[PDB]
Amino acid sequence: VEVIAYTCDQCGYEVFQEVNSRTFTPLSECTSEECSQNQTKGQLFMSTRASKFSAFQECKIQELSQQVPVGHIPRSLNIHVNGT
Amino acid sequence: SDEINELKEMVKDEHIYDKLVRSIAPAVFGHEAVKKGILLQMLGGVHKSTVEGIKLRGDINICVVGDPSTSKSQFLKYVVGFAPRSVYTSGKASSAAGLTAAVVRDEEGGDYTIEAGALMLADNGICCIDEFDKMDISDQVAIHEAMEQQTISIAKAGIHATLNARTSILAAANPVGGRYNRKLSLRGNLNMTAPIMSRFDLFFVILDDCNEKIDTELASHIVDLHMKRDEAIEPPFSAEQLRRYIKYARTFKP
Amino acid sequence: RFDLVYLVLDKVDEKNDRELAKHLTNLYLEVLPVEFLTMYISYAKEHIHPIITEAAKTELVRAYVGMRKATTRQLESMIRLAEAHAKMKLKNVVELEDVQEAVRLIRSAIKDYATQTGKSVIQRKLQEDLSREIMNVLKDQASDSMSFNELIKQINEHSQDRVESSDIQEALSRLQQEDKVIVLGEGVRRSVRL
Amino acid sequence: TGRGSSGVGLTAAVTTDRETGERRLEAGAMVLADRGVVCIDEFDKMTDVDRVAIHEVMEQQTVTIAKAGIHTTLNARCSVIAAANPVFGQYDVNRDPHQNIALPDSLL
Amino acid sequence: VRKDPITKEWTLEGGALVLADKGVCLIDEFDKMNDQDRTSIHEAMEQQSISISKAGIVTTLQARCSIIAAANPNGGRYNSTLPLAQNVSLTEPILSR
Amino acid sequence: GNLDVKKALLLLLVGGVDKRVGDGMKIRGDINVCLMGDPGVAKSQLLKAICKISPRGVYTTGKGSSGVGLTAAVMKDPVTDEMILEGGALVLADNGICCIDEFDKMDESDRTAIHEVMEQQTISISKAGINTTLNARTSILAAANPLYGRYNPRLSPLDNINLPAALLS
Amino acid sequence: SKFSFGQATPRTLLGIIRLSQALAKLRLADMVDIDDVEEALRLVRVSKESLYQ
Repeated sequence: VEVIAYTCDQCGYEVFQEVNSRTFTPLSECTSEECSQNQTKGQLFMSTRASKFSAFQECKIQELSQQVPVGHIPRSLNIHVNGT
Repeated sequence: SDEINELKEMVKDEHIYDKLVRSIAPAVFGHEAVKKGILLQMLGGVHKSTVEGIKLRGDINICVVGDPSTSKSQFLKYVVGFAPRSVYTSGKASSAAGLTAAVVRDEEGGDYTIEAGALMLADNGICCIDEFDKMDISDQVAIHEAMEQQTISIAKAGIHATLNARTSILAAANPVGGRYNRKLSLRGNLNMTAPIMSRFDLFFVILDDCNEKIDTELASHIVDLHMKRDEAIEPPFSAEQLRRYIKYARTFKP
Repeated sequence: RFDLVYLVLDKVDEKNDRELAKHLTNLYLEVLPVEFLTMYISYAKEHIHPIITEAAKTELVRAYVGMRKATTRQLESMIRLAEAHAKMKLKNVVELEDVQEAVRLIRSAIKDYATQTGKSVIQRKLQEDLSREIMNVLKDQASDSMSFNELIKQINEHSQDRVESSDIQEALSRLQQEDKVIVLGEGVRRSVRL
Repeated sequence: TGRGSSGVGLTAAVTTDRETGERRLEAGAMVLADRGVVCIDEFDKMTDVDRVAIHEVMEQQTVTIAKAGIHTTLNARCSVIAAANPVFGQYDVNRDPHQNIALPDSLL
Repeated sequence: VRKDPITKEWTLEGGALVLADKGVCLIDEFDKMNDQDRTSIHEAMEQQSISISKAGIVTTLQARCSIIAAANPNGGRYNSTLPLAQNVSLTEPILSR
Repeated sequence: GNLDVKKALLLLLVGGVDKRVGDGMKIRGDINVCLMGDPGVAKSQLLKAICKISPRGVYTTGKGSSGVGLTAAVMKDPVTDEMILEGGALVLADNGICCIDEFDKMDESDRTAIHEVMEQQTISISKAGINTTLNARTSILAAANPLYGRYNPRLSPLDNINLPAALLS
Repeated sequence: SKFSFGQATPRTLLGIIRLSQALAKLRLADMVDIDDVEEALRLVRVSKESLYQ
């Protein structure tokens, strides 16, 4: 996820936010500009098609087993992908 | 009912000893000697005994030896559907469990649990088991303990156990060559050891002959059996009205 | 527990092995249905359950009384395939001539046994002479002592009709049961006394 | 000392969770043997399961393992020194000089 | 030594003898399993009060037990005029206790 | 030397469709050659060097993917989707080279494993998870090691290979 | 039971057809004939009796 779109089906103002780390939290429903500030607030929920989504894939590396010293075993490392 | 009255008429007969022995099973012909034995095994005797100590024998145990693929298999097929909750085993599985009572390994939080085996479930049951020659030597003292007194004991890798499984065995082993010697004794053709013979009663050995008359009548006796429908033989008793009859017979103490 | 066996045959068989080559000469270059016979049997197994009349039993006893010239294991199964062949070729009722092909297959079944387990020809002689070689030395020897070096050098060479060690070890286990002898290792023994 | 538990050339996937989220293939006995020498005793007084391990490390310089985790070819330059005893006392001269221990000839 | 559950320790669970202080066992002729356990009962009398240390603690319990037995000669009672070492399958030292 | 045996293999590195049978007569294809003998010329890198340049021909040995893990099975995985169908060699090296060594190793599972590929089309997982069966089209190149010392040629053969029924027929 | 194995199975007969078209595949000059299969039995005789030395 990189972008968000909550719809409340009253005002249709899709609240956007930046995507942080792998855990995040949705917000409330009385925060907008039209569907808020009255005795009736549209109850928010998500949307799929209005939310652009990226690619992601995880891999791990080791060592060549020829440049390792005489001692310890080699260890791993984490790598990510973005873009294409 | 009248069926409770039916016993009171049938108990007042005279030849019902011979009526019973003729009405055992249609799968055999002749040999009234073996037929008299299996009836007495089917009923129970007495078990109440002396005060403060030994419980004596509960019953009689009778085996039959003979050549295989003969009329020996028919009684075995007869009793297991006829007796109350009587079970059948071949006893070749002599090292894992079953005949030999053998504890299971730990599973789901408990080691040393009791096991099955078609021996300790012959409560009001006449268990049947064949082919004594082909097992090992270890069970041959194990069931030898299971014969004299009606309990067995085990203390294998866990606490001692005393389970009182009163039983009534019935066997059919094989001769040493398939054909029974005649001039000799059965001491050579028993193919067991000595003390389990004396621990037992007599076997009523089935003999055979290649006679030109007995074959044709046994042929005619067998062809009406596997008829789709020729039920012309009249046993004077049913399966169930014999079954309740011995259930009237058990409840005395002569 | 099985009814009838068969063995396949083999020889050099030059007229037939050449013919068997002609089969595999073919099937490489360039009604036998795949479902029609399958629905033909699966209908024909449970719908008509056929009968049995006296026309079979008269010939049936005529077979076995000459056959006696197993006992009844062969008799129970011999009608079942006789029934099923009547059930196959004529999907209505019993047949009286279906039994000549019954006796056709089982006569080929007993062709496999013309030539210990179900046989006693070696067992009418092996128990006899082994019951002789005990009574002689037990009338020579005041003791019951019989060591292992004597018995190899007594009974392996009196006659060459018995195998060396394949059946002499099992020869003594029945004498262990018949109140004669005892085992004390691969050496000294202990025999019967009066 | 040649006590032949499985661990003479392997790891047996001992990780101890390494503070909640780290799994480590802990070095049994080849990180010490590298460009050095070892010595083990009592070959015939062993089970089977060590003998399959000494097969691999002699035909090949490396072990590679994937027990509940990662395939990894770690290198090793080892040189064993052996010590065993004959079986039947002083029977070497009156019989064949070969088969005198009769451990598998995969190692001999 | 019955093994532990998950957060437990290798504890010590007795069998027959440590229960039976003044009782009864039986050894007649379990011929196959004779060499298995006879090396554990003839050191219950000789090394009286015996206990052991397999894979655990080295302790020693106390058991002043009594043994009776009902052995069975191979066949008849007079299988020989020859003596008792010819008759039974036991050897001397376990018999001599 | 040994130009005879280097010629016996190149014919099997091309294979080809045996016969387009059309009807339900799945004929045997892809014959398998086995070797035996104990040279000191390190017989392993003779055969396996061919395998590491031949197409799709996967290397194996005695340890690791034994005859139970020669096909595919279900195992443990990380915290993601467990109980996947992890394979051995024959579920991935279909229609290629199965270059085996160490034929006396893990034979309780291997002796089943060699018959089940010499038998046409029964590479399966007959477990308690599923009863699905996949294909079998791969050639076998075996090298059995002898008994102790040398194979005695004056003695009888099959003193060191333990499968009579897999060999002579 | 001295040296040799096999008792001339057709499973050996079908295999000698298999390797012939294999060697007819690699050396295809469209000449499936007596000389092509003469290359084939040339190999079965030298593979066999490798023990006779």
